[PDB]
Amino acid sequence: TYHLDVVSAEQQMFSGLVEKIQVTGSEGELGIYPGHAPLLTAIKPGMIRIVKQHGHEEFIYLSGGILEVQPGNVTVLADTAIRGQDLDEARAMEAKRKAEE
Amino acid sequence: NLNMDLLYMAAAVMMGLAAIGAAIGIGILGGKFLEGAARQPDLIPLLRTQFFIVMGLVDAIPMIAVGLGLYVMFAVA
Amino acid sequence: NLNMDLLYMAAAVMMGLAAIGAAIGIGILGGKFLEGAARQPDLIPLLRTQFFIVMGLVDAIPMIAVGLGLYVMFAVA
Amino acid sequence: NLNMDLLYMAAAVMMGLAAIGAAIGIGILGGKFLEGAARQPDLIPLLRTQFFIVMGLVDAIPMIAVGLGLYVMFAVA
Amino acid sequence: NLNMDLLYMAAAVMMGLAAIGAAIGIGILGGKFLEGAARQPDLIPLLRTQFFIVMGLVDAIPMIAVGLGLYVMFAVA
Amino acid sequence: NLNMDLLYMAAAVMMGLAAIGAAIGIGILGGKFLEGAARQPDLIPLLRTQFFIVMGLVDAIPMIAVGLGLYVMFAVA
Amino acid sequence: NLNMDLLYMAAAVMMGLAAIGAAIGIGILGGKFLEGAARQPDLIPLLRTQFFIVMGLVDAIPMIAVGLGLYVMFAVA
Amino acid sequence: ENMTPQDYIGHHLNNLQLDLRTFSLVDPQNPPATFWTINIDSMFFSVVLGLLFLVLFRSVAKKATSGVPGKFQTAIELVIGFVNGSVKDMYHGKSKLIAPLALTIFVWVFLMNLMDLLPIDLLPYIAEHVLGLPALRVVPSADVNVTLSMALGVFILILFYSIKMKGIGGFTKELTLQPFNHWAFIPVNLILEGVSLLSKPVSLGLRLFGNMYAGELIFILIAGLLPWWSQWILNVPWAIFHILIITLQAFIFMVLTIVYLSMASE
Amino acid sequence: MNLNATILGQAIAFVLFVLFAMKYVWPPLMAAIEKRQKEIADGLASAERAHK
Amino acid sequence: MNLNATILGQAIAFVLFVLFAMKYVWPPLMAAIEKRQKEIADGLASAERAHK
Repeated sequence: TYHLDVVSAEQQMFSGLVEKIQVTGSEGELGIYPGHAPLLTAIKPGMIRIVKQHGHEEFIYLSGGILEVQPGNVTVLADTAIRGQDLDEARAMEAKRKAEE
Repeated sequence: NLNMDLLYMAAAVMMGLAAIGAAIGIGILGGKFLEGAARQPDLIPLLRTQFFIVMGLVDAIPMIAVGLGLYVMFAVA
Repeated sequence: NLNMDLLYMAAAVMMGLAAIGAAIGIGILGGKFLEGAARQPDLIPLLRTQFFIVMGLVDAIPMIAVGLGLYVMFAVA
Repeated sequence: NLNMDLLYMAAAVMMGLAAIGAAIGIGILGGKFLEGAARQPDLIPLLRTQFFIVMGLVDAIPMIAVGLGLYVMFAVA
Repeated sequence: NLNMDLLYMAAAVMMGLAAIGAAIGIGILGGKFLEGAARQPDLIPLLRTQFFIVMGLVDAIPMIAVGLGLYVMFAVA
Repeated sequence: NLNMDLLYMAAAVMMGLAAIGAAIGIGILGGKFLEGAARQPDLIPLLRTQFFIVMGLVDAIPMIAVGLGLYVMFAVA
Repeated sequence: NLNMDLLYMAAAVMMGLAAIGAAIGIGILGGKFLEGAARQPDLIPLLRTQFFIVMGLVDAIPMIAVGLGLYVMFAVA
Repeated sequence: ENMTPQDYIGHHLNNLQLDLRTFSLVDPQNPPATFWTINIDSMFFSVVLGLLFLVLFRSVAKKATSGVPGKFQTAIELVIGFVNGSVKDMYHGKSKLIAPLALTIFVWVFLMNLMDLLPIDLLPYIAEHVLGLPALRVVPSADVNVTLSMALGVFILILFYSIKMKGIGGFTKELTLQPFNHWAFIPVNLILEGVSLLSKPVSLGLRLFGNMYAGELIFILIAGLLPWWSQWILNVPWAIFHILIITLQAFIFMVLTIVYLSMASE
Repeated sequence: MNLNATILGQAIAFVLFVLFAMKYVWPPLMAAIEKRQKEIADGLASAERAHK
Repeated sequence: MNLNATILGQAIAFVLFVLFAMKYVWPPLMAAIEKRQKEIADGLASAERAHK
């Protein structure tokens, strides 16, 4: 079957051969099977669930990321957080005021 | 005698055209609804409600057509 | 005289075509409306208003045709 | 006989074809309008103004047939 | 007499076909224009110009067909 | 009586079919041209020039159809 | 001799159907040709040759129909 | 009373035409075949509406201040802003003609269409009984002439702009060369350009006439055919629709006039 | 047909239409009220701000 | 329906209305709102110049 990778910029989360997966695509829930055509999509926060070789069930929660598919390879480029709120612009203000004070 | 005979063709054309129009419109709407339900299975009770809201507008004229076809076939004959 | 029979046929053709158009155009519009409501389920009251806005434009000529067919069938014949 | 009923049938042809064309074209236009409004829910007035331009352009020519059919029915026949 | 009476039906057929063709073509064109203006809102005046350019090409044959039908129904009839 | 009348009928059906074909073909071609313009607005001067060439091929045949219809109407009478 | 009048109608229907088929087919082909030229503008002279090769096939039956209708219209009638 | 609905519909579709030559009131039963018989009903209501428009706009313009705006002045300031914004959206030239022309077109066409909402028999019954006029129909827009006169005036304005701003040389150049630009197509180019040019104002006028005529006839049929107790259930859903119809049609006429003038000039 | 009955039914329908228009087409003046509020408030506040 | 010389009298009425409206009607209007906008803008400009 295909070889599933789950990785982040900080760490490798999972690696192994996988028979099928369930993953929440950008526009809706998606299932991947061996020999799937090349596909690229972001993934919304939630559970991605996996069956390894011999159909052993594995569940992984993701804050988000990008899912893509290649011949024999599935790679999930997960990230730490949603990041959509952009509250850290406030964090950048104090760096300026403390430099001015 | 043609006053009796021709009325059946006038109803036949009406009940063919009304059926073609209603079938094509309901098929397109149902196809869109099915695709939306397939993508978003959680929203099925909402999409079904909106589908039944919209479908009553499609049938408005074809049902007038079919009722008048029945009238022409039976009452006036 | 035999002349009365053709008026029914003409009204039949006019109303059948009016129903074909009124069904198919409304079906396409409603299918697009449902497709757009599936994506953004919170925008249904606005999309539903705009759908009515365009749907009023859609069926107007079919409404004219249907009314004229009713007139031809009942008042004239 | 041949005078009035052929005029009625001609008017029915005019105002069935005009209804078919106008309904289908306006449905096609409104589908793309409603699709655009779901992508950019803010730009709705601008897109609906452009839709009004196109809707007028579409509606202009079927109304010729509609008015001429009304003329043929009442003034002529 | 039948000779002139059928001319009204001939003009009806001609202008109904012209109206359906023009309405459907302009509807498709306007739908593509609306979608384009929905993808690039800043570009609308250019696309609108292009749309007018192509619409002047589309309507010419339906316009002359309707004009000739009007000719046959007024000057001839 | 019915020779010239049928001549007009044949011209009517001919020109209606020609107008239908021209309108639909130019609508499809212009819709795809509009989409290609929308994708790359700066390329419009080239795509428009190619669309004109293709639209000439589109227009080639409905114009001989319309010319023969005008010949039938006016010259043959 | 009534023989002459039916031949004009027989030529007219043939040429109108040929015009409809050829114009819609050529519009469909040219629309994809224009979209492909929009995507890869440097390949246009190759796509033009391919488009001409394909267009030579689309007009096979329509040009035979147009020739035969023109033959019927003049030589036979 | 004794009447055939066919004749009731017949009377309503007739006009107080009056002979210009002999000054004689035409009657609906027998129409003469003389060209110069002005159709008085539509024109009489039509200029009255223009007078009301001019009177109201002057009555507000004569007092408006930049201070606290009144409740009455606000509607006129809003309509002026709407027309000005549409013009500025679709016209960039210096011509002072365009904006007041569009404003007049919009307001006058809106006023003409509004007459259709009124009860179909009220004013005609008044005119027949109290006055004695043989015929009357009160929606000016339903007149083909009012529509065609306005469309032909707009076409004259388009020709003037093409000759002056666009240029007569720039008009012959466009007519001959465009859209195919080759001398082989120039005869074809002239025909296509002329056909489209004449198609535009005919489309405007006949679109407006078709809308108003096909709303008025629907109201007349509803009145004539259905029994009184049942008329409301089909009359009311139609007037609500026709309000949007008349607003949309006045907006379409104004905006399309603006578009045609801007394309002719620039 | 009786013409009086037609005048009765047209009056009924016009009454109902007037009521519907007044309770559903008139309110846009409420939207027009926001323009008045905005104009008055912004003009007065901005003139005061400039002078101060 | 039936064309008539009404096509001409309305052509007189239309041009007369257009001329009268073009001359008298438009120029007085739209001045007041522009004056409001200019007052707000120039008060802001003057106040900010004095602030600088």
